[PDB]
Amino acid sequence: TRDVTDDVKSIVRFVQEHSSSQGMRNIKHVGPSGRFTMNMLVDIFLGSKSAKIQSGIFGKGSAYSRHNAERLFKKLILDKILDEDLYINANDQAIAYVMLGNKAQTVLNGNLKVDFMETEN
Repeated sequence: TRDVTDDVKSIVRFVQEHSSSQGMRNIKHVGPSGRFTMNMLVDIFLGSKSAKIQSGIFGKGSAYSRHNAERLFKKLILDKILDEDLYINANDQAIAYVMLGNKAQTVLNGNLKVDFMETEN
């Protein structure tokens, strides 16, 4: 039903912004520790107040039910727009964190439109 292209474009723009300090000579890289879990991305999006970041896309998710906002990211991974790798921390825990998939650049070029099915329950 509902077309979510502009939202995904911004989610993608956003995820990539928090990957480096783009600009100054040393384009130094973030993560794995500074990368987001899907859940932290949901929280941020749904302008939660446990959100790690509270700028960029913080407001944007306010018309989505948590359940849906979830399903949207699940989709964005599936669709290879966003992807997720594992990180192992010092206490030997495996944490799945998000990053762009080979499809992210596509959506940023108007070339893919993203549509979403709003689910109840």
